[PDB]
Amino acid sequence: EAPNQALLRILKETEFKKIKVLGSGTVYKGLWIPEGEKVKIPVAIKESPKANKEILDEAYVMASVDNPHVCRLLGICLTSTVQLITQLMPFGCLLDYVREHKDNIGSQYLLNWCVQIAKGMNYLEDRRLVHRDLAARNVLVKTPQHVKITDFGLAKLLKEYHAEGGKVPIKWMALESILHRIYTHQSDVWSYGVTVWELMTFGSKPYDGIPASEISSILEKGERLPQPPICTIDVYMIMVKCWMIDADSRPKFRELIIEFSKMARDPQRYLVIQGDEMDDVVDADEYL
Ligand SMILES: *CCC(=O)N1CCCC[C@@H](n2c(NC(=O)c3cccc(C(F)(F)F)c3)nc3cccc(C)c32)C1
Repeated sequence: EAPNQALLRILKETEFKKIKVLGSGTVYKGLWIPEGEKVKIPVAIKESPKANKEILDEAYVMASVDNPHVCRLLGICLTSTVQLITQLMPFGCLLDYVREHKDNIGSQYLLNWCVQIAKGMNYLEDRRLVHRDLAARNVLVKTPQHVKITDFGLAKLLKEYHAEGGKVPIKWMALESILHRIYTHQSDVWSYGVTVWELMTFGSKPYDGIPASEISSILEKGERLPQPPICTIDVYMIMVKCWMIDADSRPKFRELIIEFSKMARDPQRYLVIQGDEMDDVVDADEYL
């Protein structure tokens, strides 16, 4: 158990401008200007004692991660509403993005999102972190060519995690987790499988028209999400393996990287889609 020497940066509130509300749990668009640095960083600003301790837990995890497919923490601002400041992801969450652009999303984009998400998750596994809330809504889009995993509030650091009775997304959850509140990197792989299904259906809702309470018995009887129309058996077999009952039968993220990478070199063999064929601004990824 190695010492976590990550730096937590406190930001002066006078160092940034809130341009606009992005969504609302409120997120703002903004510009961070470290004083006398002559850079402007576009940022997202996520703005009760319980609220404060939970948001500081998230800041803790986000400050201990540094990977190109993991969300970046720039710093915090100490106010009574205690803001998280991160890199601005100008295209929003990936689930809204596939819903909005489904008629122009080709197989190349789909398979490389799958690669990049697997890279993010494999990195979180290397740092012994279990995300516990992986879903297309929690993947942000920096560019159509570059996505990052976000939302580490539920994440817990480590062989298994025994949780309490807080509210949980049953439809993205492994079955061990629904029944026994157990979470592992392999229960994260299950959520990855639902995530890929979300993408391949262009953002359909898993088990739509079913309440969370029946899900556990459905999965016990052997039922799974259907094969998306665009999906070859090759791709759909990968989802199904992510949904094995035996968690060590599920793929590892490093294996998922390899498989989707192979498929990304010939994407039309694996997905069938009709028609597939401010001067001082600095991106946060370049401000080190
Ligand atoms: C699926 C919901 C969605 O589109 N979101 C999530 C919540 C609202 C913000 C939306 N948005 C952003 N977000 C971010 O840039 C961002 C960065 C880091 C962390 C977070 C988080 F998780 F805390 F919320 C958000 N950027 C844009 C740009 C344009 C449009 C939208 C809607 C947008 C994304």
